[PDB]
Amino acid sequence: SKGNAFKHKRALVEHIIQAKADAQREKALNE
Amino acid sequence: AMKKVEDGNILVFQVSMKANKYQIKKAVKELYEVDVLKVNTLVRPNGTKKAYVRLTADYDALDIANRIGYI
Amino acid sequence: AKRTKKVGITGKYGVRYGSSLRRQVKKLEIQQHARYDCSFCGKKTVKRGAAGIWTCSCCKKTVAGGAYTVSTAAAATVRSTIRRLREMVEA
Amino acid sequence: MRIKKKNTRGNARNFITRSQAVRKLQVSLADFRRLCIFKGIYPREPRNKKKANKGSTAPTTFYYAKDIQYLMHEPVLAKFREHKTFA
Amino acid sequence: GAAKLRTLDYAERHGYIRGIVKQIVHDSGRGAPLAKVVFRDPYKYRLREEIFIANEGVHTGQFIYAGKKASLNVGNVLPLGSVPEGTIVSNVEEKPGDRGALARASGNYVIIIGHNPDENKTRVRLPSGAKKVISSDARGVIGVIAGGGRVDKPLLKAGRAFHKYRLKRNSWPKTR
Amino acid sequence: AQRVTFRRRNPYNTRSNKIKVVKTPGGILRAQHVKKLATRPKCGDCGSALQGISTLRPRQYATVSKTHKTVSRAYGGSRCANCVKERIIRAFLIEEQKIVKKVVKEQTEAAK
Amino acid sequence: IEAASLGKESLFNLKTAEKTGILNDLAKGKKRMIFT
Amino acid sequence: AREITDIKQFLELTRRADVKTATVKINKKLNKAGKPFRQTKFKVRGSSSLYTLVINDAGKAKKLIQSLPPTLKVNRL
RNA sequence: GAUGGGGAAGCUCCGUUUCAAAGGCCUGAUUUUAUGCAGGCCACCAUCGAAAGGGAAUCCGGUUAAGAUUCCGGAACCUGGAUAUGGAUUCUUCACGGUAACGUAACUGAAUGUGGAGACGUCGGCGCGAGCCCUGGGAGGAGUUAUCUUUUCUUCUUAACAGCUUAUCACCCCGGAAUUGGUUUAUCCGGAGAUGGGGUCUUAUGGCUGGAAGAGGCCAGCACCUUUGCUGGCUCCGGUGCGCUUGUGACGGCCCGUGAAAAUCCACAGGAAGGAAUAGUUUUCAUGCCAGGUCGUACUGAUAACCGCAGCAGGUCUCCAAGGUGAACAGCCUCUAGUUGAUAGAAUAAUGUAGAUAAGGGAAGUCGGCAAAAUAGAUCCGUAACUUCGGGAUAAGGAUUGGCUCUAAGGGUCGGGUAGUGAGGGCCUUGGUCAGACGUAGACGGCCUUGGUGUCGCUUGCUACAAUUAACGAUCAACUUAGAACUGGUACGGACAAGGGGAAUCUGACUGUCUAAUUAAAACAUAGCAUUGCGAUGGUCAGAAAGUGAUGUUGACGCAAUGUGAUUUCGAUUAACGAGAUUCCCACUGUCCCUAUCUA
RNA sequence: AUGGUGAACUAUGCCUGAAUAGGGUGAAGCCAGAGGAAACUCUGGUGGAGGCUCGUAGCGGUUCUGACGUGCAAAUCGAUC
Ligand SMILES: [Zn+2]
Ligand SMILES: [Zn+2]
Repeated sequence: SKGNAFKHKRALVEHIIQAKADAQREKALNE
Repeated sequence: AMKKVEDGNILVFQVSMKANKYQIKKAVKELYEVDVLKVNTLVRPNGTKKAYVRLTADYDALDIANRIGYI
Repeated sequence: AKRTKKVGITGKYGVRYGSSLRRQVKKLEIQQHARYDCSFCGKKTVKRGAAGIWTCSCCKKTVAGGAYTVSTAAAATVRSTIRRLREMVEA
Repeated sequence: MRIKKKNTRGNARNFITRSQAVRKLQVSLADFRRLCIFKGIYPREPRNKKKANKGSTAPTTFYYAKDIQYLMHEPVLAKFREHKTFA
Repeated sequence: GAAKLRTLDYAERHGYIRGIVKQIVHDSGRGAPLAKVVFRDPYKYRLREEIFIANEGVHTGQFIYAGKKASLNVGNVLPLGSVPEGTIVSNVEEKPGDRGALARASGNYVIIIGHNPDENKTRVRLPSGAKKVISSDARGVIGVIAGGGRVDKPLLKAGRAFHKYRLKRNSWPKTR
Repeated sequence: AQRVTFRRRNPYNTRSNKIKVVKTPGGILRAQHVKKLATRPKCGDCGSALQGISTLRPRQYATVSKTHKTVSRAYGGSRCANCVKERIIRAFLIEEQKIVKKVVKEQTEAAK
Repeated sequence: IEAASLGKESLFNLKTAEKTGILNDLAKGKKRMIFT
Repeated sequence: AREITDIKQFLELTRRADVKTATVKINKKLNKAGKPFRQTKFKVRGSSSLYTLVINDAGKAKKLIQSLPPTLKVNRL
């Protein structure tokens, strides 16, 4: 956010949701 | 000045240019047998000194003014 | 990335004073406005207060040094030679 | 009226210590004691000794400043000086 | 206040007196920074301040030793006879009792060449390059005056020259 | 929209002639001259603002009580308690060094 | 480093205490003198 | 001007030697958007300070008014 | 700028702490010599110089023909002094509490030493507060009403001072950190102890209360020759922000520039001493008593109050600063306040001055495009040679701009549960016992609930998906951006406001500088560049000479004098810039062919 | 020639105070991202430097077939820079 990745609050929220999904999938695949 | 005498219990005097408030209060007390509450002073543009002398409630400036003889 | 190709910190001087003079000013300016390490507490918290006076933000120590850099090479060599010859005085 | 100093009036001015009195009279201590006995000058005690002596608690002898001032006029003092010259 | 060494006395002649650096401050019109050093007065129970010229490496809170038998460390002042061959000093006294005359500008120092048998004399190389012989009792601060490299930066501006030279006595701008 | 004037005879925006604007019980705006802001007293060693000490202009300290101007400790109104702790530790270790060094000196001059 | 060394000479010295010879006596606190 | 809370302190203060005049002031106010109630302020004039005691209970205010000293001169409103 | 000294024929000169006996303080029965002062302690030189620097302390309301932080009324504060009572303290004499930061109503103190405050540059953004601005409800008054407008305007305020409370920063305690974490708009911070939880502190500042509604404001009803007063009402509750002015905090930037002093006040270290038991202490706690001199104070502060010989279209320091348009302290219009001053009247020829328009042509005019015209805001696209790579640049050159109806985007605050046990807070619907003074009435209140607004619930302890859909909902508010339809134009930066641009040559590097009133540069200065001298028994100067003055608070990275003046490249060359000089180009035009008309 | 008087204007040093819209441009440092074995290069931000710049108040003056000559002005106003 300091680096200007996110255009607004909705963009940050959706990116968080996607990143949590990616973390979940990565942990499940390493399981 | 006479409005002050009647309303505010204040006697207005022309005093000596060399006299300070202590001397004014003492002189008024000695000369007129009255108690003095406060003395305010100014120097008039004509070179003289004017004193507003406020007496205590025990004394009536109007009565003292009549006794002096100006009314 | 790089807002300026070559001019660097000397970009405040615009096109004035000449290329060579701007280049000469550049190195000393970079030294001067830099943040140096503290020899006393080991933190990069030392900045110049005035030419020759360098203060640490933490541990609040003021030291004497060079005009535009905390230490000069002459001072470093003088320090080392003092150490060496006082050691030989002891020995 | 500007601010007055804080050790000049009251007890500080009312009382004078023995050494200050002797110095002010410009006589010796023996002469001072003789004069005080001749004239009935006796030591006094301030109620506020710290205020009389600049906050000091040390035991001091105090006299009335007006009594010392009166003592300064005694002709017996002039007689003492005449005796010193004669000696 | 003028930048002078400590007044000579028995302590500095024989032993050492220890002072402490309180602040390193900027003097108007002088390139080198000044150091305020507080000593204990040997006779009277009171602290006395001194204004030395700061050498490179001197820092606040540092112990500065002054005397014949003080450690050969930067900041310490010593009689020139107490230092060995080849040392480097600053604020060198020309002769005993003048309180410092040589190598006072920033980045300048005086090297020791060698001593003398016949009396207490020492010879030194001055910043210009002259070779001079002074009394070996003359004192000096170990190290090099702080603030070196100052003349290497171009001023670039009449305004910077104006601000520099209004504090000095040099007439600026120059005429004739 | 009501405009105000300085109330003292100094007509200049000096450091000691600063005003504020206040509404009065008469419903009018008026200038109110404000005194200079007080500075916190500083520690005698480090220079940090010592805590528990009132912040007043220098003359005003003559009016408040002692408790406003000190804390309950050695050097209470002058040093900041970290400086006091370091002072205590330094004094104790100086005394200890004196003891050890004197013993060493006596033994050395015995064996020398 | 040299600043720390400058302090060490004046304040308490473990090396000098060790050099004094008596160690457990000092740990028990056997030597005491009063100055000033 | 100082507000005093303790009734005992208020009575001792009203018996103080420098005190000559007091004043009883009546206010009409509202309690929590409630009915218009009475507020009695007792203001005792000291040499340095005017001391104000605020009572929100009319009966207590009346009984305190009875409890006041006789020599004290009271000005009502 | 005296004194002490020293000069000078002298009027007087030098110097500002010295080559001065430059003055204060403590103790004493100094044990014998009998009526003569003994023993000690400490060091520094006047004075003047600021109504913009430093600095003890006052506010509100009212009052005059003219006074006002000065008078009147009320409410405060400061300083100095004398002192008493309460409180505190003390038989552990000079207080206890807290691990600590530290707390408090107090809680003795001479010499001597030390520290703090006074006390400090400039710029930038960020946060906060105050006044103002804008705005909603309600209670009043006024205006409009041809038609419309739950409407337009206006009042709804709260001083110094006092008590309680209120904070960034900072600090303390617990604990030990890598998958490093915390964190500002701005990247800084942590084993020299981060994150986290709990604390302590300064009181800028805000809030509640006292002051104080009794004041002030806005209304209604009352008399009556009057030099006159009276009676009732209301004076409440919110919101917002890149707003304006201002103050302030924590920060960042700049310096070969680092940005007063003194009076004055406080504290610390120390401990000469003094101080209590059928009695002491503490005036740094509260209260009480007394006092505050001298001089200024009116009015203007300028096209009518000063200076220019005036009652001059000139000049002269500073504070406060409403609404719209708009980037805006611009220009234009308006509110509060102020003014309507300038010799008037009647006519309207030419000429003059100021301001405009113009067919066709378009520099043909003139020494010379002089002057006018044309350009001009903002958004999007687009931009050459040259260049010291920073610029050139708003280069040049295109498109667009109104009104209206929409679409999309950009935020804040609060929200976690019942499946489940049982207690806790408050007017407890109704119902129960004790139980409150005054003027048939009688509240409030000192005590309790398993209930109520499978036994709802406002609270902790906890099992149970606590949320990997809070991926959502309730509630609150500001103005910005982007786009798409429709629609009128002879015009959309519609008035105001507001660059003409380009191609070559000469000149100076630049920013800067002097000719007050006919000469602003090619000259002066400038950073840079080189040379030369000087190590104190010295250099440069002032001086005829000196117990010669300064530089000098000086020491070769210094001092000073010279000559050249950016920089680069090859004496030439050079980007950027210019109220500098010269030749042209586009555009433009009443300069002209060639005049004509309108306004003041 | 002798002896005096002026820095209220103006010139300059020093001390203590005061004043200076709104825009353009976008330096160092910092955050995120991409290509290069490295050096380094590139993109998007953030930040807010400069004896930079447009342009008020201010300061000064290249000027004008402008008003003007016993003018309102013994030096003015307007315009302009
Ligand atoms: Zn450090
Ligand atoms: Zn400290």
